[PDB]
Amino acid sequence: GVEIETISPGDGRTFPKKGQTCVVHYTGMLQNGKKFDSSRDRNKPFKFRIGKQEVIKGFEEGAAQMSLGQRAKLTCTPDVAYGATGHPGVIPPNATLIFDVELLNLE
Ligand SMILES: CO[C@H]1C[C@@H]2CC[C@@H](C)[C@@](O)(O2)C(=O)C(=O)N2CCCC[C@H]2C(=O)O[C@H]([C@H](C)C[C@@H]2CC[C@@H](O)[C@H](OC)C2)CC(=O)[C@H](C)/C=C(\C)[C@@H](O)[C@@H](OC)C(=O)[C@H](C)C[C@H](C)/C=C/C=C/C=C/1C
Repeated sequence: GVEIETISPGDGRTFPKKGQTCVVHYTGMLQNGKKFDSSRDRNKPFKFRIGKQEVIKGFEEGAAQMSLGQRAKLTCTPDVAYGATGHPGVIPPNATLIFDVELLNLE
């Protein structure tokens, strides 16, 4: 599943609600591998709708349990990421992914 290790605490009370749009900054990295993406490196926050299955389960489940302003390291096992299939040319099969995520705003 997804494990959370807080980097910076949030307000501890404002969590993503159904339908809301999460505004996040993230950096993705293969466990014991290379970084493959960074919204911070291109200075451009990433947005996605909660509960609309727009992003892998682990990323959404991680964000869903974070409060406004919180930043955390998410460790996602393959079953809540890209599984046995992986992501063509970027994420190999059975890859555990590490995501440094910061919940910047809720829209
Ligand atoms: C160049 O950058 C890519 C993102 C890259 C691709 C490669 C991966 C390593 C990665 O580097 O992101 C990455 O770090 C990553 O794994 N991410 C992105 C951050 C959130 C977590 C994860 C993810 O779920 O990606 C996503 C993963 C790859 C695919 C999804 C996984 C969950 C599953 O339920 C979905 O349906 C099967 C598909 C990519 C996204 O976050 C983008 C935003 C979303 C989608 C494509 C789908 O939700 C789609 O559904 C039709 C939509 O509703 C969108 C809005 C429609 C419009 C036209 C498409 C825009 C495409 C934008 C693509 C972007 C910015």
